[PDB]
Amino acid sequence: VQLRESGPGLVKPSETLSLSCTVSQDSRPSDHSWTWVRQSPGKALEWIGDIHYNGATTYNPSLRSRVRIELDQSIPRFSLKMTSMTAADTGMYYCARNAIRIYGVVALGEWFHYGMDVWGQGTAVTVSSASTKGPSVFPLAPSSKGTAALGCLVKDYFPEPVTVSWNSGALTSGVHTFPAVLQSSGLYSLSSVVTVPSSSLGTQTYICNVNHKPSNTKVDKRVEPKS
Amino acid sequence: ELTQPPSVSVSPGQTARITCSGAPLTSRFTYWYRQKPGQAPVLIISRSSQGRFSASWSGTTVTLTIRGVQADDEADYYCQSSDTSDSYKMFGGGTKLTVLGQPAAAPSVTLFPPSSEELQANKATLVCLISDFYPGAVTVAWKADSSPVKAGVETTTPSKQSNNKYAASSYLSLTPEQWKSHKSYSCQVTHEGSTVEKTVAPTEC
Amino acid sequence: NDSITLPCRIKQIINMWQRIGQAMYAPPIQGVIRCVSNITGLILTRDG
Repeated sequence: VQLRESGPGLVKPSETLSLSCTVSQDSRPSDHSWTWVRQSPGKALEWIGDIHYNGATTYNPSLRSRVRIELDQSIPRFSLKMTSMTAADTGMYYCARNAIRIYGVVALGEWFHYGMDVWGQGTAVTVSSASTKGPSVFPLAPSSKGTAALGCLVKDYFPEPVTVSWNSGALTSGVHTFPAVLQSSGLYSLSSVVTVPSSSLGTQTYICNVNHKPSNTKVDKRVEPKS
Repeated sequence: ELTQPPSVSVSPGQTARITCSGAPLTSRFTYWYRQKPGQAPVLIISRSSQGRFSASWSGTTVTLTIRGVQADDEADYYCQSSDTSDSYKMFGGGTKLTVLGQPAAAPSVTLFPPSSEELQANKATLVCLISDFYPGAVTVAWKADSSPVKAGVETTTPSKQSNNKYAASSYLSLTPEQWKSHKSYSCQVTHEGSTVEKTVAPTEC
Repeated sequence: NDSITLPCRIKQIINMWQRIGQAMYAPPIQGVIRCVSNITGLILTRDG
């Protein structure tokens, strides 16, 4: 069972927002209430609504004038169409699923709201009018002399977030990616550190893989050593 | 909204309570979720029928029982419940469980000079990164040679790592003209009255 | 393919047959109950 998301990543003011949450690999999908939840940077979680397969779409009192949850059960996927997007709506957005467990009969109420046991990994929805920028990466070549360390600098990108891993996805054990700084200009910048030793530093060709999720500009830049 | 305490901490091994309270609890069940800073929240209390967690009902409230806490549980616990009309579901204010007396981890600092390419693209963004410290409180300064820097320094804030400690970054935005101009660049980071300084140059390597 | 249903209330005491003077209690029924039948007739009315 795997929830998967798809959407923009940056939103214009007074403009229309729409997000998708597809369902690959699932044996019991049409039985539940499919939901959406969001969160301001490091703040709390707020509930938008659910759509059961049957078209009974539940919602939230305030967003009554903004939203509508569609269902294209052909995949199946469920879609949210929201209007009047403002900078105050900036934050994390996770699709989810409120489970509905039953014993036999529906209309005689032998089911119950099981819970939002599944969610998405998250896609930021930062509302602005600035420009999205493909990242510019820069080698932080390693120390020459065993153990050493190194990293890679990613500068001038917008908006959040950039996520990476090294060696086509082969290093997530003793790894450190560091926060991004929306520079005074208005562009973020971060770096990512990998704990590489000193011995193989003569025959390899290590690559560093970057994903600026909102810009659709993935990079393979060889981080060549320190002459 | 549903009522939670802002924080209940406790010493390792003992029991910490985290309660929910509100208007639907006299007729509806109470669900629970735990989020580490920026992580996806972790469901713990489920609507079973008609291993270190438990939530206890009592009239207009439901009390969680975290018996024997650890550093892995230092996060935010949000309670959740359905409405009595069931027309909505809602969350609580977030209880930050803190594990008391966790060891005071010193800072670990890494300083890099600008790359071969960035100095050709007319930027010199020095990279001074900090890892594996506790608690969330670091004070950083910048020195050019032995003379501090005023304008060009931006920094982020402590973020919890994979090991329940915090990490952060620091950058200095200079031109390629101001990076070979001096003689050295030094990053200096205080932590609970303890610091370290790293020295690079445009002539060493 | 499927089925439909109607919600039914479980009543044990009753004063049927308009035998003015006698109501009574039907003892509990151990185990799950089921009962099938060919539906056959109907009683109804009309307006004016």
